[PDB]
Amino acid sequence: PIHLEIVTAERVILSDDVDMISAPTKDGRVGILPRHAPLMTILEPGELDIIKNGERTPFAVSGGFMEVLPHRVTILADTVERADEIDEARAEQARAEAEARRREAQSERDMALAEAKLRKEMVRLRVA
Amino acid sequence: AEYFRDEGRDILLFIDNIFRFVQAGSEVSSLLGRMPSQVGYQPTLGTEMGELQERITSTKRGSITSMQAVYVPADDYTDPAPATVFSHLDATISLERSIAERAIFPAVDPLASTSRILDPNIVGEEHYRVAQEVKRVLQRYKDLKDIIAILGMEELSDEDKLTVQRARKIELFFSQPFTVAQQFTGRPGKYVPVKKTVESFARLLNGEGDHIPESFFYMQGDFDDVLAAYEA
Amino acid sequence: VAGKLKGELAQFRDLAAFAQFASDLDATTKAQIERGQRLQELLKQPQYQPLPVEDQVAVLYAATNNYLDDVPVPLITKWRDDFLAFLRTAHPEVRKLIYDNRLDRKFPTPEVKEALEAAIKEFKATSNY
Amino acid sequence: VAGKLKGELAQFRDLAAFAQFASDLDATTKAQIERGQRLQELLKQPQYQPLPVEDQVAVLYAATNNYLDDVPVPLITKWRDDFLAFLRTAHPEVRKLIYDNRLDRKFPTPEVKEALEAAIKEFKATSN
Amino acid sequence: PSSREIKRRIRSVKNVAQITRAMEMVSASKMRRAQRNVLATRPYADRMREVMANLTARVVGAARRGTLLEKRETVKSVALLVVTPDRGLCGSLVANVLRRAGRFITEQRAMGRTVDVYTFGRKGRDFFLRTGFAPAGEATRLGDAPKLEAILGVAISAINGFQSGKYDELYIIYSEFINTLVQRPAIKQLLPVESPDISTTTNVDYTYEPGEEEVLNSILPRYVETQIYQAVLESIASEHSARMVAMRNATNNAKDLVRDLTLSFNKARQAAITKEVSEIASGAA
Repeated sequence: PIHLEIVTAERVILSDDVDMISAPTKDGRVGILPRHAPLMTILEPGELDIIKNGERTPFAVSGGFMEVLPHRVTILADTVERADEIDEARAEQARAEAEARRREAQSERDMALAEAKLRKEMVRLRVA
Repeated sequence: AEYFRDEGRDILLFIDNIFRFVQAGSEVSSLLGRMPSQVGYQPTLGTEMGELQERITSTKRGSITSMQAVYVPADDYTDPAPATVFSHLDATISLERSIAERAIFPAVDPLASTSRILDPNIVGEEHYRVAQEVKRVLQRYKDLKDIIAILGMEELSDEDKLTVQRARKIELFFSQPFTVAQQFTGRPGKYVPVKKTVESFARLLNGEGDHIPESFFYMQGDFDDVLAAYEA
Repeated sequence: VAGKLKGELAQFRDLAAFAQFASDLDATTKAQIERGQRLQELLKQPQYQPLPVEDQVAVLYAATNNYLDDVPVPLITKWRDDFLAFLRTAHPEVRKLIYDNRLDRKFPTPEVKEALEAAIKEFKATSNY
Repeated sequence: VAGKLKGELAQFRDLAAFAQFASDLDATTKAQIERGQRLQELLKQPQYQPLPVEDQVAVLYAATNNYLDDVPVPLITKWRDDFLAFLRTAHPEVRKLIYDNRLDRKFPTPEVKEALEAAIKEFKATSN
Repeated sequence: PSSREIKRRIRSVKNVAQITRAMEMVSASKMRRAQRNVLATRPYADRMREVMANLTARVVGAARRGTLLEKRETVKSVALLVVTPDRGLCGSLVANVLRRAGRFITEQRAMGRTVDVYTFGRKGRDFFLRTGFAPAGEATRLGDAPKLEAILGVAISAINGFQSGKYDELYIIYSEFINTLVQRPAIKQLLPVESPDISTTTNVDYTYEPGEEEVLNSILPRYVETQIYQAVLESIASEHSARMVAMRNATNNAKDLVRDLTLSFNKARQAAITKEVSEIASGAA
């Protein structure tokens, strides 16, 4: 029952309440319980585990930090990989997620805006 | 119409597409062999338009007031035909297709429609003030149409969202039940006096009726009528 | 049937400048765009091929209802031709029913509505595009 | 000699639309716009100074064969004037040779090709 | 001015007005998603803001105030970061930041500090190459929604210069998003700072597990990267807003030009009729 927040530089991953966290701190793996003493650690490439009513969600973390206040836990992990929620099999959000941020963002749109530059530029001299 | 005007009565003369009268005059002049004026118009364009539209005057005995439809050739207003028509005009009403697409039968475009008599020295200071304020708020709404379409309602700031809402309510307020369309629409027509219109629009602009939504203004008459409709 | 068609075509025309920017658009704006493209391709017609009134109303009811969305834009004309062939051969009864009550003030009310819906569903099930 | 002139000038006129606005064009387009400007500055002839056929042939051969690429645009007219002074004084024989066999089916014969590229190279080495 | 050339001009400008209208509407759509990314990154950047305040308050001794946070004396070399849109048509936004960055170098060179530049985006990269200040490190072709990994190619190089003593100070120039209509250029200091104002600095004593110095020496490189990433994302949002304003002005100018051209075309249309009605009438007699 501690306000855990796996926050990444791109987006917030979790903000729920969690029983226990198997934090892989640089000095050594540490567990966190709802009333953990104040703490501030450094993570290393490994797997970070969350216990939610007996359910273990192994978010792979290649590095990051961690601030463990008595009431809330923050994980400013730089990157997350494995995730029982999606992982490799059943992973859907990540699937075509790039296109979800490409066809209307990068892919196509880069050309889409280039077409606007083209057809506008070519008619710019034609009106002169 | 002049027989009835000679009896002191007030006559409305409706001329449909006065431009067709101009074109008929041009064709007659070409047939007679006269030289063609600018844009192949009759040389006597001014005199022909003055023989007409000069008997439409307000005399001591009576008055003839005319509301004439005008076709603008190729939408060219400088065109000497609409130019000579405009030289003899006092009020312009611009019915708009977009306004009529929404179910507002009196689809008069307030911005495009003007009138010479709308000055303080005749219609009174209050009428001029309320008309100018309505024009200003509707012009602001027209300017902000593109902002609303592109960015949305949220980005538009305060003290202007109120103006946009008031402009929408006031353009829905121009709807008015017609005493000739009560059979088709099942709504009795309402005759709104000019003073009642002025006071109702002033009381709509000053802040009253702001809580009332855009509805209850649609096909209504005076502001007291919309208040009663809101209460019921 | 044609009121919705006219409205949707007008909406598509008002957004003709965004057609090449279809990727970066709102979902409703996109949907309007491919609906307009489908309708415009439907209006395309060959020469010396006049469609009787029942076929026109059936096809435009199919298009106005969200029934041709799955069909790709370049295949709309083929879909329409095949649907008329289907109604002419497999389902003469629905065509006769549409033609018989084309004058009803509330045309969609009669059972003709369900008959036509069943015909569209059967055709879309049998054929693939 | 003038076929390449006409083609390059036409393509430069076509690409002037991109030249007016775009500054991210590749080195190929930049060099091609530069060549178009070279040719246009070459055509800038003063008044009452006609150029005989051999002189125009020599200048156009020098320009269309990349011998003029390193010359900056503002000095191309002066370069042409100096080159004509060179041929009129240093090598009258190359002008006589060019004018003598200007009617042969294949004008760029190795004979005319030499003693002309040599003259251009000598002029380039001596000045600038 | 022959009533047919003007028709060509009207058609051309109308095409521009349609294209420029389309570019404005995507710029708003791009700006909306650009605002969301800045908002999404806000909790991550905000989280280290108080962590900096909580940590730097504990570490106050000048002897232990080394590495990135070391406020060096007698500054000699200064490096700056500039972020610019990859594509033009943004309006005065690109010129504003280059004027800001261009004028900023003047004071630094006036006080005697040599200056080096790192550029984000092709607009900034090309301007400094032409001027002469060749950028030490550049990062172009950044998408509308870049990830923090993209800026590591430059942020790491900038920080490694500070640790080695090559750069005595670091700055960033980015387009601040004051409003959807105004995007003023902004200058920010990158050198690690003491407790930003006050953020839970009191009643705090984190038992830093790997060591107080170890945490500080590893969180400062990440904090400055977050500041650069936050500036890049804010600049991207400001770029699309600036493009939206420029296209809206261009569309308004295009529509005004069409009205002017249509007014001129109508005069040429009437004059053509008068000319014909004069020759035919003269030819009749």
